[PDB]
Amino acid sequence: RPNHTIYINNLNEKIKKDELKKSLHAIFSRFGQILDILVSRSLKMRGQAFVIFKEVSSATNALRSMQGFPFYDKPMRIQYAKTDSDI
RNA sequence: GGUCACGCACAGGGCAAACCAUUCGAAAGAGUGGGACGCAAAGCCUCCGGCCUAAACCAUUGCACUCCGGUAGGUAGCGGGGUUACCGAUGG
Ligand SMILES: [Mg+2]
Repeated sequence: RPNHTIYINNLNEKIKKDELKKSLHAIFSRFGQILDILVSRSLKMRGQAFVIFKEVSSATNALRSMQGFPFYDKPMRIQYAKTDSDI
């Protein structure tokens, strides 16, 4: 079930792609080193985020420690990634 | 000569990329002035495709690692297509 990547859900879609990544990096980096943050604003990708960690353990902490956390007046919905491409 | 093509020139020369200044714009970008990388339609039109922007509105709770909702705006110097047009290689 666990994964290097965490699937953040229910995000404010009004945030600019640049700020969104930036803020997510500014909030999740305290859990572990981040490879890259995948954010896209297409109809299929809106309000969603993929945060890829070096270590699954750091992804595990980030999920458990910050599930529900209000972010741009909206509660984050963190769950594990189903499948993970890249490293 | 007219027309339909064509560009190896000729003559008048035309336009003006990047960058800078300034204006408008949420932005992409455009206007104007300076400036020239190039352009035989780099004149003009967003009909078809591509690409860029996403402030408002509409819709979307969506598992990606080609890239993508509508609506709107932009690019005609991204192609196609439409339309107009100067010169005329003893030119075809
Ligand atoms: Mg011609």
